[PDB]
Amino acid sequence: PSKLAVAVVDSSNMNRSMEAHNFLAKKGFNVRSYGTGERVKLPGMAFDKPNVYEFGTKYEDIYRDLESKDKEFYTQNGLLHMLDRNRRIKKCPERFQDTKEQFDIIVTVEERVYDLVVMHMESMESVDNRPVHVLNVDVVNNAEDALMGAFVITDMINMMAKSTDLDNDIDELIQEFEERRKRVILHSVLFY
Amino acid sequence: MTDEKTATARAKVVDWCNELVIASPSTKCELLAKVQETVLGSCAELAEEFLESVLSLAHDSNMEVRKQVVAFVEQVCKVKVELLPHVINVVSMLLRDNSAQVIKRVIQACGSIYKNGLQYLCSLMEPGDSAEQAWNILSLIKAQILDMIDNENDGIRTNAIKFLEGVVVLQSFADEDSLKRDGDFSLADVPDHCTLFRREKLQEEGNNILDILLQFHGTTHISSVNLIACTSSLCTIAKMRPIFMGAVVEAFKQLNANLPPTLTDSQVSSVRKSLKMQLQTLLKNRGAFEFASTIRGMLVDLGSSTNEIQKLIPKMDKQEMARRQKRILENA
Repeated sequence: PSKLAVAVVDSSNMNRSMEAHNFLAKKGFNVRSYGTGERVKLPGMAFDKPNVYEFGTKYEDIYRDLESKDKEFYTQNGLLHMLDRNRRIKKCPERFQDTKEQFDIIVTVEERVYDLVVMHMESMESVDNRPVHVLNVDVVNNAEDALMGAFVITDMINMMAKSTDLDNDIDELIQEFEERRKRVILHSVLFY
Repeated sequence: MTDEKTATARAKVVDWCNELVIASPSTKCELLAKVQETVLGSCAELAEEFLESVLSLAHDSNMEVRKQVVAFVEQVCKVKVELLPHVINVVSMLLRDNSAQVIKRVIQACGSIYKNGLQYLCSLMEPGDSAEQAWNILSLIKAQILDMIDNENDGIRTNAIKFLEGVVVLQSFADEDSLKRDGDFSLADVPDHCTLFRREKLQEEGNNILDILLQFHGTTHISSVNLIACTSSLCTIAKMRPIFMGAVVEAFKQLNANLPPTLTDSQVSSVRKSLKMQLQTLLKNRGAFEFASTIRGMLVDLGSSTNEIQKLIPKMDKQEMARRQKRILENA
């Protein structure tokens, strides 16, 4: 129950960001989630040619679409299980490049997403001159690793929420968190 | 012609302003958001006679209330900039605030406030005493924030670096190589009829602030966040004002050859990733023509491929190239 505005960003806003969104919302954080990809991309029947949707498509509609295609296979892998949690959290997956929302902390789940977030915020001229900490926490794109990743991200945000002056303590906090968790956390500052 | 809209709006805010003196800090912030929405929006004419009601709350004990007052004054300088001499004192005073969260919010607000304030004072044909005194406070705000690059709080230093970036950009001349930006204002937009200040003195100050930013960028015990912020601010200055291109390319070259020993491995990667992005941005500027090979060299050191770098260089006709090549030989 801090006043930190937090965003978790991945590629599709389907697996990794929603897993983190779920646990952070339960912890009482002001949390939002987005995807950096051009379109929403879910895995399919085999390698390549997967399920593609436009950003703004309801999770409910994606659930019903995968249900009509193959209700049995998409239950066995667990994509319908995943789509059920997302519809409970929010209406549809959102794109980071299109949001006008402002945050204190932006967490990306892989270096490629980090680059896309940082490129986008730099492409826009500063108005409020308000800084935002952009952090990278590597999360492998699978159900098991998205779950473990969501615990690491909740952990990191909780440690940051405890600080009385996040700006003045963040570099030391990351450094100690990196050491304890045997992780590399890229950290940059961007402006609104 | 008349209507009931103004009187109905005035009665709605008279109530809200009366509630403030007896309201809780949470209620005070809720009331102020409604007062701002009407007095600076729905019924903009009411703004002047409800100013002292809002500005008095700058002395309030709650930091959130003080921060709401900052957001109000910032909005005033955007929509009713003629009221700047009546709100600018509060800004300078709130830069002495004990709360770091308040100081940061004031520094952020000063970005648009200084730009709007400089634009308005320039436009005046016969500037009064109110104008001279508003400019004096604006001059003191620049000096106050300039001192904050040595503040003990990292957040305050980050905000101060960002403020100083906009001042350099405003207090220099744009040229044909300057990146095309919609609301861009330079010393070229400052008239000769202006008695309040001299173009040459503002240019001198801009150059001194740049020299301070270049010097700050090269220290051995700078934090990773302040270093990444200073690097992107130096990049914005060079793409907006390519007269500073050579100096910024030199500072980037020196940084890549000597990373502060205070940086962790993770911080070095973060700094180098941001530096790589700033160099890509500058290489796209036509004014970086002379420094293209130096930039390329740094981009190769930072892992860019020959073809990634090559695609960034703007296409130039041989006549434009010869104009530039001769000017570079002339200047030396």
